[PDB]
Amino acid sequence: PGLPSTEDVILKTEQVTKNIQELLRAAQEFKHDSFVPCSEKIHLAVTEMASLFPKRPALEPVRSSLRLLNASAYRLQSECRKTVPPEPGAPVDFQLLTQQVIQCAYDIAKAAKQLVTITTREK
Amino acid sequence: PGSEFGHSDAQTLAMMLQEQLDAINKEIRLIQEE
Repeated sequence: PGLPSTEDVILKTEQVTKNIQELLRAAQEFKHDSFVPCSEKIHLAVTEMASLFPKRPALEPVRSSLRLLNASAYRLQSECRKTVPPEPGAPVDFQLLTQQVIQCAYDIAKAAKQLVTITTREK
Repeated sequence: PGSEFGHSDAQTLAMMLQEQLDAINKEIRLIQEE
């Protein structure tokens, strides 16, 4: 296993951005109930993109960008679980929540972009 | 490391996220033209 094709990276990146775009829409339209399923679709898209790369990447920038990608997806998943408290309707700071959620998506997109750039420059 | 955003509001964050997404689409477009 080596570096994936630019076409494959673009395909998985577009799935990530599409799902992030839907999350941003949910935040803006106050679909706070949609945060968990959105994050799951994002987390899945992230896993598939990460799987394009070797289990142990040789390139230092791939290692770094994958770390950011994976950590931010996990962080997002952690944040979105607050939209489904065990007691339905429990107090939640939706301003703080939305802020944290968008921060996570920002870094996911950031990492995804870096991976696109890395892949293209090696072709 | 992860990005530091301090106490940025959702409005500012949404803008920067959208800018990030726009940059990705623009880069992909540039790649598919060469």
